[PDB]
Amino acid sequence: ADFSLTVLRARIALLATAIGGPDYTSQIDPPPYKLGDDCLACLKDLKRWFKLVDDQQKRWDVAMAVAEYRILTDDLLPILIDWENKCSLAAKLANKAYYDKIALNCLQLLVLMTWPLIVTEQSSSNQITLYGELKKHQLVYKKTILSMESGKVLRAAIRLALDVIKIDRLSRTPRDNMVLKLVLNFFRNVIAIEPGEFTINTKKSMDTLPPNVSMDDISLNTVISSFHKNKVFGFLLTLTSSLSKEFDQDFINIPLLEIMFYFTKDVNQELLFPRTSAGFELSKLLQKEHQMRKNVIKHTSARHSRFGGLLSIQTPDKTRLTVSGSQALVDEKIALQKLDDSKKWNKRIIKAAEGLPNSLLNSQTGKAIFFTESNGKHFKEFINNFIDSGFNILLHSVTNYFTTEQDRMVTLEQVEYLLFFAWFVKYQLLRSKIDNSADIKQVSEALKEVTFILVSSLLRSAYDLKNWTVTHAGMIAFNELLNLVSRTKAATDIEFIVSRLFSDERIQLLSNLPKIGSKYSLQFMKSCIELTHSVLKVLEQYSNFQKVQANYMTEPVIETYINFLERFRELEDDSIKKVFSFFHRVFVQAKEQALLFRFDLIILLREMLSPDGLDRMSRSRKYVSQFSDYFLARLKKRLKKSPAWFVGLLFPPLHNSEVGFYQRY
Amino acid sequence: ELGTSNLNLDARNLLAYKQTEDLYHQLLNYPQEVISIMDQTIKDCMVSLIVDNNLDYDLDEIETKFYKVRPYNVGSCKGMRELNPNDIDKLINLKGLVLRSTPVIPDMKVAFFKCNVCDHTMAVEIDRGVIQEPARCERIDCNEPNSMSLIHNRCSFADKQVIKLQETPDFVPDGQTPHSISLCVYDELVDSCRAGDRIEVTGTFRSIPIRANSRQRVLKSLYKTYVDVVHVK
Amino acid sequence: KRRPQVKLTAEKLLSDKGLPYVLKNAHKRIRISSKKNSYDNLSNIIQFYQLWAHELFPKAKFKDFMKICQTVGKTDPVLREYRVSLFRDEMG
Amino acid sequence: FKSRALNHVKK
DNA sequence: TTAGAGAATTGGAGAGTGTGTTTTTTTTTTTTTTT
DNA sequence: ACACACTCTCCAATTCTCTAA
Ligand SMILES: [Zn+2]
Repeated sequence: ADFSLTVLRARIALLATAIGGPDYTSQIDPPPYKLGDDCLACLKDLKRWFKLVDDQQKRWDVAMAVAEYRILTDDLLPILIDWENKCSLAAKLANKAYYDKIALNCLQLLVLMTWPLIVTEQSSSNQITLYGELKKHQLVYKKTILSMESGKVLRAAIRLALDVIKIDRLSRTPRDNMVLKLVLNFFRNVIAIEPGEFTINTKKSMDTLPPNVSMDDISLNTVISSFHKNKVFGFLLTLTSSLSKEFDQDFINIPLLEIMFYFTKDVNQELLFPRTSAGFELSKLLQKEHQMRKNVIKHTSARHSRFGGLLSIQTPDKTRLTVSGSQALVDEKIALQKLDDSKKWNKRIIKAAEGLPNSLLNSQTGKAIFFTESNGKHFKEFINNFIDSGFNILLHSVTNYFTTEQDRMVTLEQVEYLLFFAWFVKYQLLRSKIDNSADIKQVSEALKEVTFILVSSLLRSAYDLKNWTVTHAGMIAFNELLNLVSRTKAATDIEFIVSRLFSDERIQLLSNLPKIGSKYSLQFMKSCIELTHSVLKVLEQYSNFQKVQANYMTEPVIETYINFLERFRELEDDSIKKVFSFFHRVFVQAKEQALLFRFDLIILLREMLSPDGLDRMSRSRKYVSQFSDYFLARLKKRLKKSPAWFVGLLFPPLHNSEVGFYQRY
Repeated sequence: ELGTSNLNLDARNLLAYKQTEDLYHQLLNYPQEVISIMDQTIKDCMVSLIVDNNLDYDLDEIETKFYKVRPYNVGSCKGMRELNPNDIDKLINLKGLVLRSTPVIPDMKVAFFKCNVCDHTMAVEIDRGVIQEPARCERIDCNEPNSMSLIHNRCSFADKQVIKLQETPDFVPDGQTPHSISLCVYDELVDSCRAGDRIEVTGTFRSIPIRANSRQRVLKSLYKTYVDVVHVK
Repeated sequence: KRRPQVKLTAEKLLSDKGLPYVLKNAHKRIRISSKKNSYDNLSNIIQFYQLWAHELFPKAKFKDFMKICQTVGKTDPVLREYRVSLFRDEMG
Repeated sequence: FKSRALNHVKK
């Protein structure tokens, strides 16, 4: 009942004072807090309220109670920070166990309250009710923990680790090893808490930061500054790099994978390399704004909106139409477009991924996140030392785990592994592209045979069961491996690895993959394109080839390419270079001209080539106009030789045996 | 070379040149279309001069500007009381004295929309006084109904003013008092004229309906009339 | 009942008003020139197809006309019989 | 219940 | 590889319901009775 | 009673899935 609920809330509130309090003799305005008794029992019973009740009833009500009484912010942080600062001063000089006991048990609650949140069709209605609100409260937690004394609780958590670093692994009991798992398990949460995702019941078709929270409190930029001052990055670096020497790998190296995922996520590598500067580029951007303004002006009438006359347009067969406005009098292109634009209907439309936190897989990544200069250089230093120090030893362990455990996996661990591989391999390639001090040997553990098998196997199994999110990530990982191979061939075993990578079975898979992309989201198709470009380019420099290229060329691939190309207002300068490379391959080299004589391509080239779309001076117009010229020349030749193609141009090609051969050629 | 945008034109020159003898009549009978044609002719000619004579002037600057013709000396002046319903939408010429001018009124020309959920934006063209609001948000992944909304202070506006013109005593009927007519004037010509000024004008003689109440589309049978000036002298 | 909906269908295409008009006139309608730009000639090709699409079936936006045509074009056997008849005429 | 996230929300 | 038979999801046609509407100066020109 | 704003409901148009030639 409501009264039983508030009785438990009141029980918690009383426990929220039995804990202790600051001293009003002190005349120190204010002092720190001061300590209660039964407090062991207080902490333990709170732990029981989580584990023995809320978990067993699947509620999150208990968390709502502790959030009501602000336990984290009010007691746990000063209890820990006082323990830390006391022991720090004692170390400067250079029952006490009971104090240390309290330090352990306060931290374990911090891990529990900030643990990240999952919702399914098997979660209770209680949890589904409370999801949106507890998100707000966890955001408050992240801000607070990073703020206190400029984040000094984070020194307490690592000092706890330092006690268990201390003495030889040969001594270290299972209970002892849990501390070293626990500490790293904390930092994962502090990075993982981020602004909410809005969710509603789909009964009818019709921000969540609380008043005390703002973006600069919560941004990844902040977290960098906070960890650096409070001495975390040294701990993650030392701990990962000596990992091979007999720290029991089993307890550390998955939590330590999740950290690296959880703050590589949302960085584009180009933002870490530069390739008054801000003001200069701002001025240039204002020039671009002026061009857009000019485009609007070129469609704007001189005289006002009620001056306008009326226009009539007569067709062949003497039938007439009517359009209004003063620009229609002079511009037939505009009149024709304006005529169709009035018409009401649009055909309604069809729509791939859920269950996991925001990442490259389901967001448009043409949108950076933003760094102070000190933060930029500190972050660059952290991951550069990580790569030069830790990467091979980490990947070798985590991969030779997962080969023995693949059957037992869960979707998240698959998507973590495939987006840790991808990031670090790409970033190193870019860094050594830039400079000679860097080298490729640092990432060279990715190529050895076991990992290649494992990325292959993940992609295989994901594709067969029609799990499209793992398939998407696996596509991204398998792209980079191929990219790295072409690098190393441009310098023995690598050719053996290629020959095994391009057994016939895999060519069947990698040929299959663009065909299904037509239905799905804009990123999926983009992954398919970039993988295809790489896949063909390697086999070009193998010297088989004619068998493989004919395997790619057919109607359902071309359909995907156009369906992707028409959203060009959103895409990069580089991706369109890739698409026209492929059309050059289909049209000129392979001489399979009949695929592209289809009408929705001819519309597209007008839009994109018009004064509407692609800029008059972008590099894209060089490629596009050089393509269309050749297109229309060959089309002219075909149409005059055989006039039936006028009715051909609307429809798909015709698959009958007796007429179809002459049709295609 | 003076950086200016309007060209005077006395209509008698259209009668002197043989190829435009009929264009003179078409101007009086169809002003709204013919004047627009003349505007887009002048702008193109200005561009042609700099590109043909290959001069140093910025093509973008000329493309950005609006150019307008202002015809005048069209024919005999017409008595204010003798305008009849067969003169609607034809060019007229009037003489008179200025009584008063209202302050400048902002007139909207372009509307600005923003999506409430995904922050997509669209600029829309105003014609015939009606805002062509979109049915759904046009961003592909945010194809939602009622999702766009108007932002007043990011629209674009233009100046309108109303001038009250009185009949000159030379035309008043015997034993009667002079009448007056209202002139609508835009952009360049807005603040030109003061109380007590004596002028001659040229503009289309227009008429429009008026509503019975502000709640509903019900119109009255009598129509309001006014003059839409394109030149003042 | 409510009034049944009106649609594009293969009967309209196979009518004398329909597709035979394009084959009867397209050779005379369109004209490319090297003497004009790609964008120029490219724009020119779409004119005739747009006006013809309007005259045939004014419901919908031009793109929707093309994409609607794909479905019936791939599915209907009578339309496919007509199309193989065209290409047999060239095999004649 | 037909719970659903605004997966498309990215501004 | 095509195609055709059956099931599920969505759109908006159009029918229905409730609602709102008529309708003390202060300044300035002119006539009138009052001292 | 006469234009409007808003709610409710049913029906068929559409796309997706399975089966066999
Ligand atoms: Zn939107």
